Amino acid sequence: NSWTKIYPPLVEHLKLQVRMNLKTKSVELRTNPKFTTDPGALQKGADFIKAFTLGFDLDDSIALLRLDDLYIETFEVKDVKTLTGDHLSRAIGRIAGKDGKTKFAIENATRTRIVLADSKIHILGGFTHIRMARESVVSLILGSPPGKVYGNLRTVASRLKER
Amino acid sequence: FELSDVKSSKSLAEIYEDDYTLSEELQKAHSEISELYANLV
Amino acid sequence: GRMHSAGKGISSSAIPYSRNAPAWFKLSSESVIEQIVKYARKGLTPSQIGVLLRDAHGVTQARVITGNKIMRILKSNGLAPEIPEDLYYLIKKAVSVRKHLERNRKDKDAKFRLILIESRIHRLARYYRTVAVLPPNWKYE
Amino acid sequence: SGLRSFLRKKTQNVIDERKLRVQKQLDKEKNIRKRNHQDVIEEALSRF
Amino acid sequence: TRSSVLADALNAINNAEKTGKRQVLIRPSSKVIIKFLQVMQKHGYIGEFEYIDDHRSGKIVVQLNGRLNKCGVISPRFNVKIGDIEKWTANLLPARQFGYVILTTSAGIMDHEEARRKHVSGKILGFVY
RNA sequence: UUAAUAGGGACGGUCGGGGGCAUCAGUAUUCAAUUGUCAGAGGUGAAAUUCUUGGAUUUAUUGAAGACUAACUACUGCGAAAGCAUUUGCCAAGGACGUUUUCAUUAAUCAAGAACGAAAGUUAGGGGAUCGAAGAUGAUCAGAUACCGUCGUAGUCUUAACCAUAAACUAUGCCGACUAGGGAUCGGGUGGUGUUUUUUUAAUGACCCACUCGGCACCUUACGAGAAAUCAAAGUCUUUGGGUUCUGGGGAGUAUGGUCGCAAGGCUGAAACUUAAAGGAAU
Repeated sequence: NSWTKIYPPLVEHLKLQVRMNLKTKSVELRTNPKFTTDPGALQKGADFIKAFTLGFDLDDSIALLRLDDLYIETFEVKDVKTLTGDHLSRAIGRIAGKDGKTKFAIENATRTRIVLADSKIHILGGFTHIRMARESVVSLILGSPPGKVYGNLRTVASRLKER
Repeated sequence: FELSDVKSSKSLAEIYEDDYTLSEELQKAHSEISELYANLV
Repeated sequence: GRMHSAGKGISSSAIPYSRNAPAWFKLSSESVIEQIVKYARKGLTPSQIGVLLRDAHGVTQARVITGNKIMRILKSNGLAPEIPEDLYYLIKKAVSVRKHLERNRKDKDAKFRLILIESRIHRLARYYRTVAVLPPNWKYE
Repeated sequence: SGLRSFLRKKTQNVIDERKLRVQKQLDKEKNIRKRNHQDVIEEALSRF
Repeated sequence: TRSSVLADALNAINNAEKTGKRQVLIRPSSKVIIKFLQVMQKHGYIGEFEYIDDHRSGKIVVQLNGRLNKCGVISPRFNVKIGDIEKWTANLLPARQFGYVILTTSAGIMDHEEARRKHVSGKILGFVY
């Protein structure tokens, strides 16, 4: 349903040859020698599709194409702490918070996007910014109460604006 | 300061766009307050 | 209703209401009795005997067809068991697990089922001693 | 509430996918009835 | 485990008249039960009731009209002399002439009025009111 | 005399991440051999101990050791509980289902006693890859990243005995009956049905619908109960009897000619001494 807004930027601005393979269920991308001009366009398109594949919103994914210094940071809760059963589920809930609020508080403060795909976390933004987000989420996994993290999020945000 | 706890309407390109391009809202608030006083005066 | 287990399963035989022989059954009672003799002489137990007759000879129940239960038919003509059939099979299951426990001494669970089964033997052995079916001096192993 | 609501939200979801899917199994069976209602070698190999 | 088939029967009757079923099923059946039911029917508390036999203890299906306020079994079945009966009618019934108290005597199971009339006594089974 | 919608035993095909003994696989970690190259590698918020031109790290071909079974993994399964996830075989055990096979009351509750009993811990052997109480050592700058880094003892594994404790939870004695609906799932069985299947080797499946038991549970409600949270039991028509074991008989403040304690001050030095240096305050 979103594809009507996916291929135009790839084909027009990046001058790339687009397709998706119904047989292999893959998005198919190529560089056109006679039209493509930017050598880095092809990897840029591939990175953008991955962001949508990981679960990020399309408009957020466009940022990968618009800007050149955006990276996606990925890790697992198991990497942080050994949580299983209800403890694991509660940790996921703590990250999201009521109505997904806590995720948005990190999101707005640290100036990134976070996709909470079950126990898999993906963070999109600038290299410093994603690290700033990554510190908040790891704290929540370990047992930090959210409203306490909300306080620290205000502090870092105050520093972001003044810089 | 209060940090928004809901999803941001603006996309990262948009806020990045905003950064590329003391407070106008603060001067707006002065304008009505002056307007209210002029009417009240 | 299981003791030594939490199961409440109710699967079981449902005796028909009518206590007369089936109309389609057209075999002499004496011929049935002789067949009972042959299987027991061969070494089959009364429970097994009833299965074969019901399966292959149309004998719904020994009692309904002949008017007498199988064992009394066996006891009438000189065939009787050493120990009651339920008690009998209980012992080998105790023997087999004990033989097992000899080779496998780490089988803590088998040690338990040995406790459960012997207690079942003790209760059942006590009952038959009361009824005098089993001699008073009898003890389990 | 809390964890219990999250488990509750998911079960009603699973019930929803089941409803959509049973309705569709009816839909083909409604499609099949309409269809039923309305080279030599290729014949030689038709069984395969 | 089962201790009083009669107790189970009366409990089932009470629950059925509780929730408004017009008919109620009882199992196992017994002579004490069935005679208690005949007494109830003679006092009229219960309508038609109907004995299943299955070559085993048996069952009963009982027609309810909703006029059973309460039926209970007093356990264990205390011995009761002729003089004591009034005391029992005082304890178990809402008022003196209100309801009945069921006694097994040498002449069988009957209500306390009939036992008084026949000058018989025995041990107690329960109450109905 | 029945063969209890009491119970026992049996037999038929199943079913289980139930148990033990062997057996097979699997990457991953560490270590070792060889192999190509060259300046860093590691680590944290910022760093330093540490390794490294005898070649570190990384690349690739292998081998050895000890643990452990990812993803599949589920409000799903088994076990009384604690707990139990690779293949194959042996060993015995078992729930449920089917049965027109068998005992005939053999049953419920309950002392002492007994079996086991997560993790940790003790004694004596083996093993010791990883992680790791303790101990040693680098750094001790900066508060979201504020306790990290390296070495690492006991332990983490196993054999034979001790220790018997967990939020070992329904934060909730047991046995029996009855008192609402609904559709999802697991195992068994019954009927129907047309798709996947398939053919005289044999052997037997999968899906759909309905029915029936037994299991983990779940949604909506209690003509009942509770003050309520809530409860298909924590329910049994006003106040009470189905059977049975164990246990039990104010909150929040104020005031104080009392009791008991704690406590004020005047620069320090500095007092029997109007006494130095050096500090404190002020500037």
